[PDB]
Amino acid sequence: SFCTQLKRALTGIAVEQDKNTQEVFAQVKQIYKTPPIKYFGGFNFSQIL
Amino acid sequence: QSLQTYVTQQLIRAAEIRASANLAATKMSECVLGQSKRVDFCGKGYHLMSFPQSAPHGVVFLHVTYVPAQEKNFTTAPAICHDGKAHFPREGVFVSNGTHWFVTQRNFYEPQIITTDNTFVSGNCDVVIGIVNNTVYDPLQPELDS
Amino acid sequence: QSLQTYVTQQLIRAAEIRASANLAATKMSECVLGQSKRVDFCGKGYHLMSFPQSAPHGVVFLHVTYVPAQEKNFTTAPAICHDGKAHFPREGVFVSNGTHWFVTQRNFYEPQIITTDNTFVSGNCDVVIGIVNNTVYDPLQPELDS
Amino acid sequence: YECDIPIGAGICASYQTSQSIIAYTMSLGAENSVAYS
Amino acid sequence: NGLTVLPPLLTDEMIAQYTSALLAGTITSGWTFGAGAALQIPFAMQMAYRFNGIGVTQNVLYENQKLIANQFNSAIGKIQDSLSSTASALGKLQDVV
Ligand SMILES: *[C@@H]1O[C@H](CO)[C@@H](O[C@@H]2O[C@H](CO)[C@@H](O)[C@H](O)[C@H]2NC(C)=O)[C@H](O)[C@H]1NC(C)=O
Ligand SMILES: *[C@@H]1O[C@H](CO)[C@@H](O[C@@H]2O[C@H](CO)[C@@H](O)[C@H](O)[C@H]2NC(C)=O)[C@H](O)[C@H]1NC(C)=O
Ligand SMILES: *[C@@H]1O[C@H](CO)[C@@H](O[C@@H]2O[C@H](CO)[C@@H](O)[C@H](O)[C@H]2NC(C)=O)[C@H](O)[C@H]1NC(C)=O
Ligand SMILES: *[C@@H]1O[C@H](CO)[C@@H](O[C@@H]2O[C@H](CO)[C@@H](O)[C@H](O)[C@H]2NC(C)=O)[C@H](O)[C@H]1NC(C)=O
Ligand SMILES: *[C@@H]1O[C@H](CO)[C@@H](O[C@@H]2O[C@H](CO)[C@@H](O)[C@H](O)[C@H]2NC(C)=O)[C@H](O)[C@H]1NC(C)=O
Ligand SMILES: *[C@@H]1O[C@H](CO)[C@@H](O)[C@H](O)[C@H]1NC(C)=O
Ligand SMILES: *[C@@H]1O[C@H](CO)[C@@H](O)[C@H](O)[C@H]1NC(C)=O
Repeated sequence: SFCTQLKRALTGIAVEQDKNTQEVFAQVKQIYKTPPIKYFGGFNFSQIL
Repeated sequence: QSLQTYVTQQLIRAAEIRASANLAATKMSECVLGQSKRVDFCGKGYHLMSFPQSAPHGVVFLHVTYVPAQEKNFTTAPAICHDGKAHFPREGVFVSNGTHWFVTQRNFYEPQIITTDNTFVSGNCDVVIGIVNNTVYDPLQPELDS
Repeated sequence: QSLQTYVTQQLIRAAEIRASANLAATKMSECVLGQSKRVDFCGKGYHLMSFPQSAPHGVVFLHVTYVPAQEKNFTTAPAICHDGKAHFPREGVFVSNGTHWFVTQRNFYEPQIITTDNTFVSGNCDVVIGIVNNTVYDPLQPELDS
Repeated sequence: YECDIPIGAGICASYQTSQSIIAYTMSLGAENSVAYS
Repeated sequence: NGLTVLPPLLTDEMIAQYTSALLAGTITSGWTFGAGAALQIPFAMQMAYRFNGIGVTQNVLYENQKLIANQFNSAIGKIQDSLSSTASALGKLQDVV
């Protein structure tokens, strides 16, 4: 069962990659969004929004 | 054997990538969702905030930090004697420009008159090494006199 | 070859488990033996304390945290003019319920009258953007008058 | 809905109401605009 | 020869939505959205909170607000130029690939 355990290891790696992305980015409960007005006290976030 | 070599290399590299991803998750939690007191964790300087940006197979943090810019020399003193009492700053440092003494913040030169609000007394003036003689203004005195 | 495969897998998994154990030791040191300012390190919310419990091949942390519950809208202002002087809060935020102004904590609505103890002055009222006009109570005035 | 069985490229599957297997685009969460001024 | 690549579960648009949500929460609510419900606060006052958090009194922020905004905007513009000029910037991700 060399092939089966190689396949198992690769599947585990793939699932781990998905988990890594989920842990890094899905830290926010709700998808917030800024109001249509874009005056944040003089700071200009247009290049990152 | 070639397949086993490939899989072993992939496992080791995946462990490395998982360590990097855990670090990125920690930076997202601390730098982005809050302000971090840890030095050089969220960029060089005093951390103010951070902004995340996605990238192929990774993340990019824009760390906004505060860096002191233009420093000036001053003559400092650990404490100050007024009436045989040693006065220490509540939040700041005693500085002198050559003739007069002020109490300022420790990160931005904003000199102020040394009063009893800025300072607290502790003991006499025979223990502190490097203490200096200066007058500590009392805000209540003119009000009482008036 | 089968034995070598088993040993290599065990070494990689042991490295992963050691990383997890180091994380658990750090959480024991910081969450349990102290109070942590790191965000989301000792649970979601403002960390208060943590309690350890053993488990087969692992540990379980009960993180006690503080979560704000019922938020209310208020009209805020960066500073306040009384006599041509801008007043900033020592520890809190200026809020208004529509007619009157108070200074409160930043995490729990406990409004208080704006006095010279809650605030400090800095400069005139021509620099701050969004400053408002309100009276700053002076505690010493009635005592002097009496 | 929330992802139940990950299929990939943002597509997940679940067993829901008779009952059958349904495929959908996973939901990141409820949108919430903050009343900023 | 049997070697294939599986697509990631989260598409790039979903990652962009996640980063956008984090950014909007940070901008409009400070750090309050990471603890409980997002509590709105004017951005200047949030930056004054940060200045208090690094040991600088908030009147420094309020009296230098335009200068600080200009410095932040210039730094963002320089980040833009650095990314748009130097092709060999994202070394680590390309190394992984
Ligand atoms: C925020 O920055 C962007 C880009 O740095 C500004 O957009 C520029 O605006 C000027 C004048 O309107 C145009 O000539 C440029 O072509 C714009 N560039 C881009 C990339 O759009 C934007 O105006 C800034 N925000 C504010 C409020 O000034
Ligand atoms: C140190 O600082 C003090 C306070 O600012 C200076 O005293 C003032 O100096 C100005 C001249 O720039 C005079 O117009 C004021 O009348 C002075 N005030 C008092 C209370 O004396 C002092 O000159 C500074 N010393 C040096 C060497 O720069
Ligand atoms: C600060 O002032 C005090 C008193 O104004 C000085 O103490 C005097 O020191 C001289 C010389 O040692 C003695 O002869 C006096 O008897 C002391 N007077 C008192 C009331 O203690 C002190 O020396 C001054 N500090 C400095 C650095 O000059
Ligand atoms: C805002 O808060 C102030 C202070 O609590 C309120 O003023 C008081 O209102 C009560 C009525 O609930 C009166 O009995 C008091 O006499 C008021 N005190 C003063 C000093 O005026 C004010 O009504 C509140 N405004 C709103 C719109 O709720
Ligand atoms: C806060 O109060 C001050 C003074 O009570 C106001 O300043 C006056 O503004 C008017 C209109 O611009 C001028 O005609 C007066 O000469 C000003 N007086 C002084 C003493 O400066 C100020 O406008 C008030 N703020 C707001 C927002 O109404
Ligand atoms: C303080 O004085 C020393 C004396 O040599 C000088 O070398 C130094 O540059 C001064 N500091 C500043 C900030 O000018
Ligand atoms: C504050 O007012 C806005 C105005 O639309 C409202 O949407 C929001 O729910 C209010 N906040 C609270 C806590 O009620």
